[PDB]
Amino acid sequence: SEALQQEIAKIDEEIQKCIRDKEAVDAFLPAHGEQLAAIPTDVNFVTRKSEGAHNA
Amino acid sequence: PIPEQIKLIVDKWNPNHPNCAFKTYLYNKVDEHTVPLYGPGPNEDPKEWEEALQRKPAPNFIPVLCSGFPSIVARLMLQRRVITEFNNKLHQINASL
Amino acid sequence: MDEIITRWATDLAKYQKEFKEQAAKVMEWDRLLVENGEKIQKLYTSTYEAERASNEIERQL
Amino acid sequence: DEDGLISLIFNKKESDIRGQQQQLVESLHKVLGGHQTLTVNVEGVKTKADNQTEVIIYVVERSPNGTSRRVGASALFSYFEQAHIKANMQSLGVTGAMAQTELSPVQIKQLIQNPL
Amino acid sequence: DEDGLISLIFNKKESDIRGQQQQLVESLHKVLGGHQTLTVNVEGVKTKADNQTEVIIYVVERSPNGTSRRVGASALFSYFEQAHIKANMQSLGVTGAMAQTELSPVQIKQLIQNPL
Amino acid sequence: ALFDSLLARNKKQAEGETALGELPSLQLGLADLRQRLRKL
Repeated sequence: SEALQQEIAKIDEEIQKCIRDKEAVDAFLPAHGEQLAAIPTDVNFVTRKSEGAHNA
Repeated sequence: PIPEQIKLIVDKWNPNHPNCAFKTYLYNKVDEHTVPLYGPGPNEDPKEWEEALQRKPAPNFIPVLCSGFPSIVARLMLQRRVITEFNNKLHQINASL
Repeated sequence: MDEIITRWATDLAKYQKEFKEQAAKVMEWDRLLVENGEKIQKLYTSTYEAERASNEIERQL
Repeated sequence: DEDGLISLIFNKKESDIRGQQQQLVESLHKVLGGHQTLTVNVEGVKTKADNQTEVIIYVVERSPNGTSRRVGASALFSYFEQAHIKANMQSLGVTGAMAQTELSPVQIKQLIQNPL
Repeated sequence: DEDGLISLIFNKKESDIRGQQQQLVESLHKVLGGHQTLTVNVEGVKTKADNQTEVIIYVVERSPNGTSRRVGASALFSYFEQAHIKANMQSLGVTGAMAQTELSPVQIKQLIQNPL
Repeated sequence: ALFDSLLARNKKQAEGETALGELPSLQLGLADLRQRLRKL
């Protein structure tokens, strides 16, 4: 039962250690998401100011 | 059938690619004439590679192997690294305008 | 001992179904990034043009 | 990129940064390996909040022929973001870093294809 | 640079150079100070015109621990171009000299900033 | 900044000057303007 009970521990520990990385992904998303969503609004804005200069 | 499921689960949660079950491909853009390069590596099934190249969104795109979570983290890392470059260039444009 | 394999497999499928979503989201974000990038370049061109034109008008005046 | 400027955010008050600037600069020199062919220079120091300070640096590298030039910003940033180096930086109070170079689309594509 | 080769042009016929090579080599040794820690070696002799001969040399220097190595070409050229040494060389019939080392841009910049 | 430049241009427009012909034009709007549009 030793090798088994140890193996299950190591395995479940590794999986849990992987899920920590999964969580690490989950954590770094919303911020980056806002940052990303910010972009199209600016380029869609700067493109407008350019049109202003060109019309000027 | 017990020590098979266990080994298969140990195989699923792993970067060795024995049916990793975290197999998704992301297309990285690369201008010609660099398409002939890339060129997978250690444990790439030409099946998956070609099947990725098959449903290609647009030319000059090469698929990229995302096995599990550190890879998607890395993809994010790049995405930020380019985020900042984008904002910078955009601000340059803004300033010149 | 089956009650452990059940947990393992459930967790596996559960987190797989989520990892797929994350990856998909990342892909969509990439698409957004390049889609905008093209426009950024267009802005670079348009801007350079504007710059040159303004310089010309400066020369004219 | 040739100007080699890296902005660092420190979780320290501006007065503390300036008060021990010699020590801070040498610690950054040590993080880089401490060789006499590298010299850390402070471009600017700016308060950002009560306990947040931005410190802009560049690094001058000397060649065997006595020539000097700045380490490119991308190259320097790449060094500082390596996991071991980042950890050492965090021990000095660094909580973030930024380069000014606006990467090309092909550079960005390369970073996304090979995030490590 | 480690090969230490310096090409010298002499305003002498090849037969004259070869005919008195022992004497020529010792005179070069004297120009260097004549110590027993320096040895002038002839790498090659080539006619260039009726009364012009190229002589390629290097200098082996011995350390206090018995170790030997060639004097670097840049270092040796720097010695020979010093005004006093150049004049002595001209008295032996030397009308020009060249090192093979292709200097770096930073080295070249340093030489231009400090031509003396 | 486009509409802004449209205003600015249409602002500088109806304000002088000594250009040998182009005097500032009076602005209408809304009620009179619709009819002025229909009378096109």
